[PDB]
Amino acid sequence: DEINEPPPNICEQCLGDEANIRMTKIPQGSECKICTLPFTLYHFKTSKRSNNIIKTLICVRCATQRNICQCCMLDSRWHIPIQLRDHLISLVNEENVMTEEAKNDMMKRFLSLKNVKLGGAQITSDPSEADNIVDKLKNILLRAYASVDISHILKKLPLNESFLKNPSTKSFFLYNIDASIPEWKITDTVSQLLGIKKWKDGNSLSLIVNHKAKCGGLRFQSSELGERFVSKISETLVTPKGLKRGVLLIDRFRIFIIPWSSGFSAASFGTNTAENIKLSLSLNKLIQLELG
Amino acid sequence: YIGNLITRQFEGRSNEIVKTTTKQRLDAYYDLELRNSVMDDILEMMPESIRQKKARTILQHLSEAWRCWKANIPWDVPGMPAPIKKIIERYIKSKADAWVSAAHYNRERIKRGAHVEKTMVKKNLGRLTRLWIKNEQERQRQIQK
Amino acid sequence: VAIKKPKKKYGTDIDYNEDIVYEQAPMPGIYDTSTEDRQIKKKFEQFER
Amino acid sequence: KDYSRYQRPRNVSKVKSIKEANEWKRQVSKEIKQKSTRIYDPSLNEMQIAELNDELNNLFKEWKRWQWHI
Amino acid sequence: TSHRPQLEARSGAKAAAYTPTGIEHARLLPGHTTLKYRK
RNA sequence: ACGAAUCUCUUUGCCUUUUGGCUUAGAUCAAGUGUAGUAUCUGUUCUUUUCAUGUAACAACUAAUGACCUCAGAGGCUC
RNA sequence: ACAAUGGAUUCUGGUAUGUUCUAGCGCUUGUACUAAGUCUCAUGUACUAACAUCGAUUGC
Ligand SMILES: [Zn+2]
Ligand SMILES: [Zn+2]
Repeated sequence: DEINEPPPNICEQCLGDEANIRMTKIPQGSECKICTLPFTLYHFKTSKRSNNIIKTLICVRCATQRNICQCCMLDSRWHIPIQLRDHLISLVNEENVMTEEAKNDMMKRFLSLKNVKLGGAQITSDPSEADNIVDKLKNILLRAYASVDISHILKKLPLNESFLKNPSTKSFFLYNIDASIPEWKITDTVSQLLGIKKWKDGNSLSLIVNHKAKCGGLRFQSSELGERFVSKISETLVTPKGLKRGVLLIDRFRIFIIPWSSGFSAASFGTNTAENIKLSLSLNKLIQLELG
Repeated sequence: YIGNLITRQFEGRSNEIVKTTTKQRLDAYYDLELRNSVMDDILEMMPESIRQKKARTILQHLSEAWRCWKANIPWDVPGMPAPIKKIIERYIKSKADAWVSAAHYNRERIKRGAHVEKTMVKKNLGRLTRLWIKNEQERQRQIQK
Repeated sequence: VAIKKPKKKYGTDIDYNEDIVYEQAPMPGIYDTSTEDRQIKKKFEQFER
Repeated sequence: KDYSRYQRPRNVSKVKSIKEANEWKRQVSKEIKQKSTRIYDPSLNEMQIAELNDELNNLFKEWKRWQWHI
Repeated sequence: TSHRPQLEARSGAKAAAYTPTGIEHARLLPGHTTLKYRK
């Protein structure tokens, strides 16, 4: 029906805070992002003096089948993305719900003209069928390489020196880094410790972490920061031979440090992926030798 | 004109091109309507259990009957059902009424010189020589009887 | 090296392997075919394994 | 960059440049692919494989020659 | 083969779902724009 | 001459890879040479374009690679 | 004693049509020796024109 068409589905947070919004209707505007088929393009601005036009990117049929708005394509209730919506319902019904989309232009147009709901769009747009699953979300919250010749590399890693105040170095050697714990999280924890925040402007610290070798190093400019990095770390572990090592403390993780006393560079950790895995396998013993 | 050209550039041409009937294809569209009417009337005489295979074979007795008509050969199929033979002879006579009357109409046009196609002069010659011999063979049988 | 696909002859040409095509779902029925779908999915994944 | 007029070419010495030789080398590998595909066929005729088999020996000898120059 | 009878005609079900073009035909130009009503 | 089951076989039923338009049968049932056009190969003519012995003394080469150190890749040293 | 004067041009025309032509990486397993191009003429061959070919007189 070209003379009887639904009103558009737009979020409240796309429309924003103001009361009256002048919206422009173009009866066959752009074509839909999803079904590649033309529709009534609505576009508007939040305020009069704004500088960003907010367009409706998809048609109302693709917006109804997913239960999303046309502008930001987030869900109409819960205001979350579709990939996260179908994952949260998957933990409640214990089965995979998923809206699947055709890669084929004759099967993008076919899938839009049917009057079904897709994915979590049966659960959402029914308020009774959505609130009880939020209650079922609440009970979930009540639960709350032996052949490698690695010996050329381990001479350059320190592994035998202590974390004292007295050496004045720029570089350090961070080992026991998990395959999680992203490179930004270690620079933010050090910069929170020194108060040298927005460090990327002045380039106060430079950090290299491999994530295969489970090891890394962080370089400082201006060596007087090195005594600030030593003195602001209180907790240390002493190996039962000696040779105390400081612990950086990312949440639930422990990262050991030794002053390198030279610049490690890239490729100190490894020059091949198969080669770097054995250095993590080399270290895992020394961590167990350091602790136990 | 140019408005049709520019919109055909921006949008492409329509996929719903329905061809009107023409002098070029009136013999083609006549047989499509003639085959559908024969295929309807036989499928309604059938008691049950007739498919796309049995409807496909019966339409070849329609083509064979019209070749026997143009040859002035009596079309008699042994074992043909008498309702279904009655249907085909009704439509072969119907097609013959159009075939003969088109030979009378086009003959009067060729005598007047009033824009007959070069193919149709060879076609009207080929029709009348079948009509002349069919009238000749019928005259032979009236003396023999 | 992967198998190359036959190139599209026209614009809306269809790769039949990528998508179930003009899928028509079996009409919803009163018989709750829920465990049957689990067993068929398990057997299908077992086949492709 | 064109080079269609230029032979394979069986002579090697005439072109001093290696970067140009980079293009000449593909000019050969492509034929290696065409004929190579032309090696297995439903008919599997001896005469067709037999000529292709000789072409393979000729190409492998050329690969030995390029390796020897290096 | 390749010269076939029709098993079914082309339906208007297929042309109804297509998108229109809006091309201007000479026989769809306006003419006889007033209807005549019987007494 | 009536087996509760399997296989093999015979006969009816089923036809299960079991003729998919049209019109003037859609039309016809025929030696060499001559001319014009395109393509390939060979011959000739015309024009254009691609280079430069022996002995003695001196200088350069056989820039790159490896290792160590400083600075935030370069600099120095040795082989 | 007669003054009378129509035309007019474009388009749809044997190779048509059809296919392949991944250089630039998506993480895991696994020092083997010297023929240029263009233009014109001639000859040879192949294809092609859906080209054409019989109009008339005699010394045994
Ligand atoms: Zn859409
Ligand atoms: Zn939105």
